[PDB]
Amino acid sequence: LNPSCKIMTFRPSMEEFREFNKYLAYMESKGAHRAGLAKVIPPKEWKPRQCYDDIDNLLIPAPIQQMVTGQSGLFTQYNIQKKAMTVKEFRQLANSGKYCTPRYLDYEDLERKYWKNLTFVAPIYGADINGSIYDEGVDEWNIARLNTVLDVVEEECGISIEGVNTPYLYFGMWKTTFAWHTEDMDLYSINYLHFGEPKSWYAIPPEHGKRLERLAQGFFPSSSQGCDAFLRHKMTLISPSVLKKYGIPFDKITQEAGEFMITFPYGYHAGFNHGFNCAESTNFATVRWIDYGKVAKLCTCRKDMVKISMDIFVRKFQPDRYQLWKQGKDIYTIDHTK
Ligand SMILES: CCc1c(C)nc2c(C#N)c[nH]n2c1=O
Ligand SMILES: [Cl-]
Ligand SMILES: [Cl-]
Ligand SMILES: [Cl-]
Ligand SMILES: [Cl-]
Ligand code: NI
Ligand SMILES: [Zn+2]
Repeated sequence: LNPSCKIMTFRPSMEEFREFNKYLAYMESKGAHRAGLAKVIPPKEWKPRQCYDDIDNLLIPAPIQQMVTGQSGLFTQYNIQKKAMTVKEFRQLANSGKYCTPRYLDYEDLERKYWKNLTFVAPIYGADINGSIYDEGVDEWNIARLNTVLDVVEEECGISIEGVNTPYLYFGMWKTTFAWHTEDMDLYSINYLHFGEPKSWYAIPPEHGKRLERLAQGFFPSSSQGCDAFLRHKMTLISPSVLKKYGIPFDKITQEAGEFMITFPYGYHAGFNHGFNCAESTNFATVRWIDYGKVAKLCTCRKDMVKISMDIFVRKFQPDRYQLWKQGKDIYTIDHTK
């Protein structure tokens, strides 16, 4: 039941690893979702790509320079768009003295340096690049074709998933940040770190996610006035020192190359890259997600934010609740421990 809500790490055998959907069910049966985030280390024999050398030639169309402002563990970011550059050029930039990882003793030391140096040199990243870099034919844990409930309603029912169930690439360098957020529509996500330096993650248990929202609303009241769901803008940073000071439960873990991270519905997460790296990610859903999607607090202020109609999911997977839901009478409190 994982009542401590701590981030679990799973080490499946190849036999266990072959079927992603069965293994995810197993992870939740052990309470992994209560932490908001879990790590899966594949068996050492498994490789999604035999050789990454040709990824050097991949063009990053719109590299982003991350501009962070603030102090005392509380920051907002904005983005400056740079001219396109290849992965090779990006790697050379990341490894240059201006941008490279500092010397550090251990991951805790590096974390301290991250939070102390956020407002000096602005790092650069590539994100939301369409595509997968798995080899063709890889049938296990293939982020481009996970066969979850999102794919069912798209293929069988003709429902638009708004591109959320397709793969994206992220190229990181030292100090590049992903700000606090849940996924679009409070979906799951899966993240594979193909190569390079690690990625550190913070996660808040879903059963405490409202506490993070209230804390952020108190510290960013202008942001909050402008959008009920302003954390979805992915521009808000809050250090673990601030979380500790206000008693918000959280956990932290570092993802190494070759490891998966799964985020769970309404699992707030944030983090940073240690150095040059490449990750691939997508969103997905299970039936347990549907009650989260029905209640997800959506971005008020900008018109093109991702919105998936929940009607098909209730109709097909919650038939006994469908008419009550459309009546506006399907009122409930989610039990995150279930
Ligand atoms: C800094 C690039 C980047 C972004 C924007 N988002 C994430 C992410 C999530 N969620 C996990 N890594 N990651 C990134 O590296
Ligand atoms: Cl240094
Ligand atoms: Cl630094
Ligand atoms: Cl929010
Ligand atoms: Cl994603
Ligand atoms: Ni995310
Ligand atoms: Zn908004």
